[PDB]
Amino acid sequence: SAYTLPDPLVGADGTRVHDRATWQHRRRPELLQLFAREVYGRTPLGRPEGMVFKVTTMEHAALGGAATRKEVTVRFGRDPNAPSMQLLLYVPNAVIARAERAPVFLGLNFYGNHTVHTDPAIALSARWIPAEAPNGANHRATEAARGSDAQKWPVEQILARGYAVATVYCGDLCPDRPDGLNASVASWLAGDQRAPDAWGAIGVWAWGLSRALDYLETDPLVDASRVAVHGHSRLGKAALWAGAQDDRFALVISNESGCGGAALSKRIHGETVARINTVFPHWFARNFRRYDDHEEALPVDQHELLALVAPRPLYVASAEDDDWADPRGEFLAVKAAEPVFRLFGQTGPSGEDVPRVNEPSGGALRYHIRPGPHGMTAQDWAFYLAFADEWLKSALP
Ligand SMILES: [Au+]
Ligand SMILES: [Au+]
Ligand SMILES: [Ca+2]
Ligand SMILES: [Mg+2]
Ligand SMILES: [Mg+2]
Repeated sequence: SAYTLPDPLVGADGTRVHDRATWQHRRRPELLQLFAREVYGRTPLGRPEGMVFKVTTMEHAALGGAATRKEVTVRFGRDPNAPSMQLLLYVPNAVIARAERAPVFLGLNFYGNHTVHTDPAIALSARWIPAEAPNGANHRATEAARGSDAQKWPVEQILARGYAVATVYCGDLCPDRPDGLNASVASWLAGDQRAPDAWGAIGVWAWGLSRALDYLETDPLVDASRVAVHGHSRLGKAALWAGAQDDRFALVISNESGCGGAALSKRIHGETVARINTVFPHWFARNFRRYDDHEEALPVDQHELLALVAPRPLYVASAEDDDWADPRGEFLAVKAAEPVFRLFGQTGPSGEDVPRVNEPSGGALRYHIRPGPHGMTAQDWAFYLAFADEWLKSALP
């Protein structure tokens, strides 16, 4: 292909990065600043002062006794009028009963907390939902929407394997529509047009994931040092940017995150910078639009975003028929990030070409491609659970 990638291990001034300390204290900040200014926009603050956590419901015998279910309003200021998000948490009762804290999978959902499981006790979101959401009515959730996205969320299996499940609807943070930033937590945090380097939806979604982690640190049922942050597609772009910016996340999973997630942009294949910015002008910074039809001018590529997770375990995965996300570009980004993981003594996929379907490859830096179209399937999750068992931080040292 007709591109050349910037080297993560060459600093902005030309000096080679030879050691883990130089990586962590000099090169990581350089790369975080480039992604903030040129791609996602600047995250203007981390935890806001005055965050308030309210447990609104608590069920100790959910899912027929298998789980404790908690709903938590995370309000971003002390005034009752301040914006908030609604977190849903299922915790495996087997782990609670042993008086042990559970590790956690955390990720955003597309259409509302009530869509991840049929469970009729989940609060029905009252927020705007996209027309694509199954069983909506005038952009609001209906009772028939309950469990409408459960295929992406094997809650019972995740719990049986010893992990809690935490989720938040992405639209609590920024509604996924081209004008959504004006009704987002970003609008709350003197003029009206956002600045060239202002964050978009991906940055806002990623920030919400870190705010969910702030909540998890206070919950006695879970171990917030053992959180795997995950996402599918656009929500996987957010998971990657969250895990790169916030090194408290212990493990990061990108399920088919594609353009502006794991796929190289300088490889012109499937979705391009111009296409993503034209269709989704709210997702990235306005500055990213400088690279429409000009990916050769990008000063970073997505292999460097993957490298910002090192040395923490990172899983990138693709679907065989998902040409728009550019599976080969996702794999080649993993290979181009591998030298940074190797600096930290980790290993990535063995081969130099895309592995065969359903044969994951790599150590703490892992890749698989599964048959079929864009989505997030039981096979994806089976592989993610094996990876978390092996590579997620232990309850011990
Ligand atoms: Au992109
Ligand atoms: Au692209
Ligand atoms: Ca592409
Ligand atoms: Mg029940
Ligand atoms: Mg700690």
